[PDB]
Order: sequence, then structure tokens, then C-alpha cells
Amino acid sequence: PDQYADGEAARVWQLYIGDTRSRTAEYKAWLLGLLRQHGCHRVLDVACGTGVDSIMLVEEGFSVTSVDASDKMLKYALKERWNRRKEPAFDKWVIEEANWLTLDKDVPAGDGFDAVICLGNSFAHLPDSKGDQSEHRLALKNIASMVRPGGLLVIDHKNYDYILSTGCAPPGKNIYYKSDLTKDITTSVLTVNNKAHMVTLDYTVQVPGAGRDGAPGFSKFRLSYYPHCLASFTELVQEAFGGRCQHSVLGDFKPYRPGQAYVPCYFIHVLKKTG
Amino acid sequence: PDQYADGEAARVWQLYIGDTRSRTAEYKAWLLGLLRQHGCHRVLDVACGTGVDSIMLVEEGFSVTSVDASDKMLKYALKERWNRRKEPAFDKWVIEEANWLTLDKDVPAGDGFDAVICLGNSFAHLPDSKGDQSEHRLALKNIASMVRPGGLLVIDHKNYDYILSTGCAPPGKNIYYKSDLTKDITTSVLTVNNKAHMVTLDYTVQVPGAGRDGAPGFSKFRLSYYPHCLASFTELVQEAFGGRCQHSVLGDFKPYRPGQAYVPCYFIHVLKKTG
Amino acid sequence: PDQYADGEAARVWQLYIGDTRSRTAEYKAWLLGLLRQHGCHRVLDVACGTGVDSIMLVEEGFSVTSVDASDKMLKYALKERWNRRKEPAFDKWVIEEANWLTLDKDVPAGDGFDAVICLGNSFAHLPDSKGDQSEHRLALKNIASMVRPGGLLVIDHKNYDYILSTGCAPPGKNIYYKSDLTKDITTSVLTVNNKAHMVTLDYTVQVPGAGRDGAPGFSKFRLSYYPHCLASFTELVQEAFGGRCQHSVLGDFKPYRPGQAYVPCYFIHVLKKTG
Amino acid sequence: PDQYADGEAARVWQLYIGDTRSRTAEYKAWLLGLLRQHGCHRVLDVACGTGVDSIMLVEEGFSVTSVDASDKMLKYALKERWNRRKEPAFDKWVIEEANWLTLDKDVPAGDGFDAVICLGNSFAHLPDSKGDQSEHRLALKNIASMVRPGGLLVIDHKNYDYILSTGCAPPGKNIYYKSDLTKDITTSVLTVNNKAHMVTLDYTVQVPGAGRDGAPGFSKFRLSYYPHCLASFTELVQEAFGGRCQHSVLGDFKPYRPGQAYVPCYFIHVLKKTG
Ligand SMILES: C[S@@+](CC[C@H](N)C(=O)[O-])C[C@H]1O[C@@H](n2cnc3c(N)ncnc32)[C@H](O)[C@@H]1O
Ligand SMILES: C[S@@+](CC[C@H](N)C(=O)[O-])C[C@H]1O[C@@H](n2cnc3c(N)ncnc32)[C@H](O)[C@@H]1O
Ligand SMILES: C[S@@+](CC[C@H](N)C(=O)[O-])C[C@H]1O[C@@H](n2cnc3c(N)ncnc32)[C@H](O)[C@@H]1O
Ligand SMILES: C[S@@+](CC[C@H](N)C(=O)[O-])C[C@H]1O[C@@H](n2cnc3c(N)ncnc32)[C@H](O)[C@@H]1O
Repeated sequence: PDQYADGEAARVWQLYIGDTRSRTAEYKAWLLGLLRQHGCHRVLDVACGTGVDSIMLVEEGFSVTSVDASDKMLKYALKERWNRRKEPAFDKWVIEEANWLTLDKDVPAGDGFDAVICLGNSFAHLPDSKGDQSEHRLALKNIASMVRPGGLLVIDHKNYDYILSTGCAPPGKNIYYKSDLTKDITTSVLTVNNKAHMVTLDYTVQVPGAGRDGAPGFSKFRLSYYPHCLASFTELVQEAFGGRCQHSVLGDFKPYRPGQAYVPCYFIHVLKKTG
Repeated sequence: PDQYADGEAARVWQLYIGDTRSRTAEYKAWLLGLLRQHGCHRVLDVACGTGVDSIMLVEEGFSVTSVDASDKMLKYALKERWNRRKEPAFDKWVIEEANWLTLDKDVPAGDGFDAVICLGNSFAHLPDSKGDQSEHRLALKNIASMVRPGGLLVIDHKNYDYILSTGCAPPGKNIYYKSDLTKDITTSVLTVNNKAHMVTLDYTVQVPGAGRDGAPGFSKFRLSYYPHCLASFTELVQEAFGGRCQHSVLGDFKPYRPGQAYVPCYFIHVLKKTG
Repeated sequence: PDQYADGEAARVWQLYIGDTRSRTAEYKAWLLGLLRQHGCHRVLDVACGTGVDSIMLVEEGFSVTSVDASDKMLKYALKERWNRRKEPAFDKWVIEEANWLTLDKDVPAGDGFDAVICLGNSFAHLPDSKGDQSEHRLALKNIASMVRPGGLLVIDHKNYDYILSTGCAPPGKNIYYKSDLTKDITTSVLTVNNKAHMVTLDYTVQVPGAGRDGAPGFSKFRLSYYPHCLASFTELVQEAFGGRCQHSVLGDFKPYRPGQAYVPCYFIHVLKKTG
Repeated sequence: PDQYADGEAARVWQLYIGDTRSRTAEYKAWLLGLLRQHGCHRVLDVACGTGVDSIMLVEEGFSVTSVDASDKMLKYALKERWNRRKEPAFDKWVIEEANWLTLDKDVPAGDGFDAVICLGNSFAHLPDSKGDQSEHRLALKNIASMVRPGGLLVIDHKNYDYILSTGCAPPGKNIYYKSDLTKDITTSVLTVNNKAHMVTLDYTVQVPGAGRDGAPGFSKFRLSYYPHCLASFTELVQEAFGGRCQHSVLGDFKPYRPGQAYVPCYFIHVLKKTG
């Protein structure tokens, strides 16, 4: 189900994300570069969310059409495009509901897109409901299909290898989500038959105010992720392109070499479809 | 929550347990031997259940009073009593409801029992719902207070150390549950905040028949236990008697020496009150 | 759904019913008289419940076998039996589980009973979940089939005609339930597609004590019945015996003539199998 | 709670409404007339829903700012304003979330509005949660407060007098909702202590396609209303204006005289606040 249905997460996301100028500060020069370095104007955002990155591309004047499964979150991307409905770029910003699993129809690529982006550890949200990675394969497949030949694919996932290994994630220098308000996170790892199956996080977001000066009282929600490990996604994602693609994985938007000292929080998988 | 409220476990429990014969085959000697060695006549079975173990001691001429929290299970025990209500022993059997959490008031020990047995890995059914082993430490105490000075306490639990170590329990030499009817059992360990909070298994007891020869359709029920580790249980159980006790831990009805090659399926803890 | 699964009704049922004395005070004469008039020795109580009515007949030297679908309730009957298990009559009492919907296989009548009683407005507990009185018409049948040719069937129900008529039931002269402890009972009638589908009432049994003298805190439970109207029940019940029966309907343990000024609180239906 | 939370009703509303050109055909000339006959340009729509009527007013060039409690429905109003964002009238169409109960703040009228509209039997959606019509009074009150002195108020409610009396509504010539797809409606009336309290309708909407040519398979949802009777709303609504207002009720947008032959589906209450 849409873990964002109760729109409580989407309610504090602005806060949950933390500083946008800062969150976006990291990797903004690299994405905009890579996207331009391959000369892509047509960009589809499959995890638009509230639209933090889409808006960025809109502003940097690309042709972005963004989709997302939760209208609760989308609802906000929408508000922005409206407030900025006078800005020509934004008058052309596209926002539609869509689901990776049924994307094939949800968003007719036909021509395809110059680049496809699925940032902020979204895909990890898709669960292994069937036991087999069937769905994951399908989802990934449909995304790969949105990229025009020679197009790109920028998808990532938190470093679950480190999180699973030390049973705890590496917080601090977390590029996508840093807020002085996240007062609590209770991690819950459920492994079945010795296979990590679900990682459930119970959040506590400190909403400014909460009554008198500096007083407890926050917003709570919970998100569950699949702990995708590098090796597996690497292959899995590649297999999505039918093998006809160029694969490249980064640490936290820096070159990543297996067995390296630095432990990245996320793993940015960049893909170039050749067929 | 009462794992037996739906009454799926009890209805086929008889099969789940298997041949009481082979069930009792083993330690009916051991058990009978340990209570007698300490001259235990008045026994209290805080985990009566279907009544298996309680019935025996009864049949073996003991003064037994058995209590359980689940009437669905207790009722079958009761059932047996009525059937054999002409036999003086049985007419002398006491079957009643009680809950470890409130044992102190449910079953008025006053003087105490010669030996209180909690066999069957019944304790591991008690969750740590509070988060801190408060309830456990509590239940274990109340029980302990039913044991008279010098008396005994025989409480066991599966070997969750190995289970938790390998993510998979060892199915073999199950002295308490052995059948040809178990068709589906899968392991799901759930650990929160880096601590194993619970172990879930899905049970499928193929009840004789299920249609013509060669037809599916058996009873379905799954259970969830608390992976109690040796060390913690050892500590946990002895504090129940406030340190005034003689602790003894056995492998599979055999002494247990740490590091010993043998992998015990269960762990039988034997205590002797001294205060 | 089993209205007694939570076991709130039974726990205080004793109080809900009131003084069995006054309870039985009335129709213990009536009942005792009707069965004897037809020389009914072997009786089956398909609504045993706590065992109130069943116990009496037993105490009144009858050959009674009682069944009920709710063990929570049956257990208390059972309890009684064990307590008085030395009295030949009781040791001869049969208490078992059964469900009208499947009575035919639950209780093997074979020969049949002299008289089958279903007093207490127990039937109105059976909802029309299907939409069509399919289940009712069914349950009523299975019951009927437990009655031997010439035997009897005494099944009753509250006067839902008046209830449904005035939206409010008449609280007075309750031969089955009279107490000073009932603190809250509100009427909610639900009719779908222009037909009264259900009547719901909220029960509050003020259990003695609830703290010091003058302190709230009683048990809380509410029930829902099927407003069975006279006509339909008359029709419904007779068809159960396939027209081959002698129907008789009484007011409040008194004959009932349509239009009669008196408002019966209950309706006792008396049938005599002739086929 | 927002009965439109599962947005399934909002999903088929387009179909549920039926033909808009037709639905709007009735009463379009009358509303546009009365709104102009009193020269109102500033109109607030408190039950915007998908915005069927707001859009109308927008198109007919009025100054409409529409609010509604369910963002699921609002979501669609929004989509339209965007598609027609190039249309000057529409570029100024206002859509915000708001709840009658807390309207006072949700929408600052201050100046107030020339006219307020609450059509399509929306208000009936507000339940009597407190037993007293408290909430109803508050809600209504807040709405009355949105109307500028001399402003108007057009609120309606289905004819529950006829529905309640014949336990069945008068379908056919239903102005607001007529679709050749509504394959099923199961009415459920719940009266408590002889007072109609809730009318629950379980809908079945035939969504074109459903597989092969003409094949079953529809969308289902359920709405619950309060059965407001003419007399009561008349007074209730008037009292909302503090008595300082002009009251007028129509049948189906035609003069309505008590005890009249023609039985209306809806009762259009038109109000003129004078103070
Ligand atoms: C963590 S949020 C993204 C936040 C945003 N990317 C950012 O960086 O702030 C994950 C998003 O994944 C989307 N999502 C999850 N499963 C999806 C699916 N199957 N199809 C489409 N979107 C999905 C959700 O609706 C949610 O907005
Ligand atoms: C595995 S069963 C026992 C089976 C039985 N030992 C045998 O060998 O057939 C565990 C029992 O623990 C009991 N139990 C669990 N929590 C309890 C509690 N708090 N108080 C009393 N009994 C409890 C249940 O009612 C259940 O019958
Ligand atoms: C009001 S109680 C009877 C109380 C009892 N007559 C007395 O006077 O105390 C109704 C009984 O109907 C029984 N009952 C309801 N549906 C049943 C069914 N389908 N089969 C058997 N018993 C059923 C319940 O278990 C419940 O005990
Ligand atoms: C039947 S729909 C309206 C359809 C639309 N008026 C038409 O004619 O097609 C009723 C609307 O009332 C709204 N509603 C219900 N209770 C509300 C409240 N307390 N405040 C604001 N809107 C409310 C819902 O969100 C829903 O859109």
C-alpha cells in the first residue's frame, strides 16, 4: 500500500528533508553536469515526491515530466508549480500520478526520455511481497523502459550493506535527509529464513512550535524499505536494461571502489542505455 | 494477545505434538526421576495446555494442580479429566486458569509446591510487549514464588541461541513435537534496535484425510516466540528466586557443558529453592 | 461473529441474569409443567449457556444433554457439573459444544429427544449475515430435527414487534434478566432496504463494589439481536417441521390472543412434532 | 472522518454524477439568474468537491473561491483549473482545503461574500457525532458567517422526509446524480431511540470497460448521510443567521408548497442574510 497514504510523512517532508538549499547543494553540480554532459533536455522523474529535484531541473530549465505514486506527496509538488505558474518553465512542468509497477501504461514514453531519475532512496520502498524479486524486476524494468536509447538512468539506494552489517545505518553527512528535528528513529530489521526482507523505520519529526518555547510534541510516521545490497542491485538494475547498458556506481556522488575506506550512505547508480 | 484465541493450535495440537507415546517416551523417565529424587508429590503445572504432561504425573500417582491462561487449551485437559473422572487420581486432579503475570493471586500457593514445572517452551510464548524484559522478569518471578523452599522449578525453552545464530532452527529429535503431518514451517526473526525481539514460525499440520488419497487442505496456524538465549535465561531465571537457588541447565535431558559439540534442541533449567 | 469471544457477557452474566431464584421463580413451574404434560424425559438444551435452565431440569431429575456454541459460556456450565459431580444426576449430565447451523452433525439425534428447549431469546442471536433468512431457516431446521415425532420444541424470542414498533423495548417483568446492576442499555435499530436487519443494545452490569461505596467502574458489554417478528417467526418455526407440527404461541407464559391488551415481553413458541 | 479518504468515490464521481451538461442543464439558468438577480460576483463554494458547479461559475465569469474538506476530490478541481490555466477566468479560480466545522479560520471572509453555495446534498454528510445537533449548528453557523450582509446562501439536502417515510428515496429525475452505471445501492437506515440518526448508502459504480464487451466488474464505495427533514433544516438553517435572514425553500428548483402533490428529490434552501 501507499506508505504515504496518511500524508503525515508528506506533511513534514519539508522538515524531514531538512535544508533544501543544502541538500540540493550536494550533487546539484554533478547531476546538472552529467545531465548536460550527455545533453539531455527530456527528463522524467519517477520518484518526484514533493518534487524537490524536479523543481530543480525545471528551474535549471530542462523538460521535466515527473510522476509519483502517492498523490499526498504529489499534492505539494503541485502547489509549487501553481504558485510559480507564471514562471514559463513551471507553466510547462508536468506532474502526474504513476506507479513504477504499472508505469508501462501510466506514462507512455514511446519516444522515451533523454534521462530518467529515481533519487532519494525511493525504489527501496518497493517490497518483496511475492518472495521472489519478481515485482522489483518488473518495476526496475518499466523504469529502464522510460529511457530513450542513449538516455540515462539515475537511481539510488541507501547503503544497506553497512546498515545490515552493523545492524545500524551510517547517519551524518546524509545527503538527502538531514533535519535538526528528527527526534527519533527506531529501526526494525526483519530477516526471513536468513534473508534480509524488510527494514522498518518509525519516525518522529519535531514540528516547530509544539506549544511554548522549546517544548516536546512531534509528528510521527513510519516507512519500510527493502535492504538492497550493492552487488544485487548492480546486477538487478543492469538486467533491467537487458544487459544493453553502461553501468556505474558512485558512493555519495564520488567514485566508489569496492573495499574502499569511505563508507557511503547512498549508492548512486548511473546507467546509459545503449539498447 | 492470546495465540490460541482462534483455537487453531489446540484443535490439531494433538497432531502437532504427535504420538504422546513417543512424546512422553522421552523424559517421562527423566521427569519422573527428577521430581522423585527430590520427593516432589505436590506439583503445579503452570503450562497445563492440553494436559499432556500434567496427565502423566497424575497417571503416575502425583498430587498435581495445573493451571493455564488459555481455556481453549485448558478445556481439552478438562475434557480428559471428566472422561476419566471415576479414577480416584483424576477426580483428584485440579485444572484451573491462571496467568504467570498474575500468578501470585490466581493460584494461592501459600505453603508452596514440591515442584513447579513449565515444560514445552511455554515461557517463550510470553512477549516482551513492554520493551524491557519487565513482563518476563515478572512472570518468571510469580512462577518462582509457587515453589516452596527446597522445592524445584523445571522450565525450558528451545535453543534460540543457535536458531538466532543461523537464522534457522534445527528440525530433528523434537522430544515435544514430532509428526509426519507438519507441511509448512518458515523462520522469521525480528530484531529491533539491534536486539532479537521475536521469532515467528508458520505451522501447517496435515490432518489425516484432507479429502481423498492425495488431496491438500490441512489446518493452518502459525506461532511466534521470544528467542530466549541461554545466558539471559540463566540470569533471568535465577534472579526470580533472588539468587537463593541451585541452578542447573541441561542439553537435551542430558547435562550441558558450554562448547560441547552437541547441539541441544531444547534447554531444561532445574532450580532448587533454598530460601 | 461470536458475541461472547471477548467473554464479557459470561463473566458477569450471572449478574446480568440476576437472581436465578427469581429467574427460575417463574416458569420453573411453567416449564416443568409443559415437559411433564408431554412426558418429556430426554431433553436437549441447544442454548445451554451458563447452564441455568439446563441445570434445573437436571436438578429436577431429567435426562438432559445440553449443547452450546460458546465454550466461554459452556465452561461455566461445565464448572457447575464438576463441582456437583458426585450427585448421580449431574454425573449423568451431558454438556457439549454444537452450532445450530450444523446441529445435524454436531449432536447425533438419531432417535430424537422428548423435548428440545431453546429458551432465553438465544435464537435472536443468530444474524441474517446472508441477507436472506437462509441461515435462520437453516438453524431452525437442524434444531427441529432433534425433536422426535410427538416430541416438543420450546423456542422463544423477545417481543421485537413492539420494540421495532416504538423503537424502544419495554423494560419490565423481565423473567430472564432482572437486576439492580444494569446501568446502561440504549436501543439502536438498523433496517436495510426497508427491513429491520438488526437491533443493538449496550449493556452495563454494575458489578458489586467497583471501588469504595459510591464509585463507578463496572463491566462493559453490548449485544445485538435479530428483531424477529411474531408472524415471521411463527411461519419460520413451523416450516422447520415442514408443516407437520402443532404450533402454539404464548404471551408471557400465558396464552396469547392477537390484539389482546397485554404487552408480552417475550414470546414462547410451543411445537409438537407429528411426523 | 473524510468519507472521501479512499478517493474511490472521487475516482468515479465523474461517472457517478452522470452527464454534467445535463446535470448542470437543470438549475443552471436559475442559479446564474438568482446570483445575477442580486448582482453577486463574489461567490464562495463550500462543497467544491470535484468542482462541478464552481467551474460553471468560473466559466460564467464570477469571482469564485471554492473550498472542500476532501483533498481527494479537490484534487480533480485542481487538475481542471490547471488544464485551463491559460483561461483568464480560471487563472483566478481559487481552490483551498477547508472544513465547514472550522471554516471560521479555514477561510477568512472578513469582507464576506456576495453569495455562498453548498449544493449537491453535501451538508447531509455532516454526522450527529455528539447526539445533539451541536456540530450541525456550528457548521451551518460558520457557513452563514461567510455570507456578506445582503449576500445569499444556497444550501440543499435530499428529501429525507420521503426517503424516511417510505424507507426508500425517490430515484428518477435526480438532478445532481444520474448515471447509467450505478449498478447498485443498498440503503441502510439506523434510527436510535426512535430518531433517524444515519442513512448509509453502499454504492456500486459501473466503470466503462470492466474487461470484454459489456462485462460486470465495478467500483464500490459507501457514503453515509444524516436524514435532514424539511422542518428541522428550515429552522436550523435560519437560526444559523441569527434569525436575521430571508428564508425560502424550493422543491427541485421549483416553488415548493407544503402538502404539495409533486415530491422533490432535493430541497434547495435559498437564504438572504440581512444581518
Ligand atoms: C523517500 S520519497 C522521495 C522523496 C524525494 N525523492 C526526495 O528526495 O525528497 C519516496 C517516493 O517514492 C514513491 N514511490 C514508492 N513506491 C512507488 C511506486 N511503486 N511507484 C511510484 N512512486 C513510488 C512515493 O510516492 C514517495 O514519494
Ligand atoms: C506450547 S503451550 C504448552 C503445551 C504443553 N506444555 C504441552 O507439552 O502440550 C504454551 C502454553 O503457555 C500458556 N501461556 C502463555 N502465556 C501464559 C501466561 N502469561 N500465563 C499462563 N499461561 C500462559 C498458554 O496458554 C499455552 O498453553
Ligand atoms: C442469551 S444466550 C442463552 C442464555 C441462556 N438461555 C440463559 O438463560 O442463561 C444465547 C446463546 O445462544 C448460543 N448460540 C448463538 N448462536 C448459536 C449457534 N449457531 N449454535 C449454538 N448456540 C448458539 C450462544 O452460545 C449463547 O450462549
Ligand atoms: C456529494 S459531495 C459534492 C459533490 C458536488 N457538490 C456535486 O454537486 O457534484 C460532498 C462534498 O462534501 C464535502 N464535505 C463533507 N463534509 C465536509 C465538511 N465538514 N467540510 C467541508 N467539506 C465537507 C466532501 O469533501 C465532498 O466533496
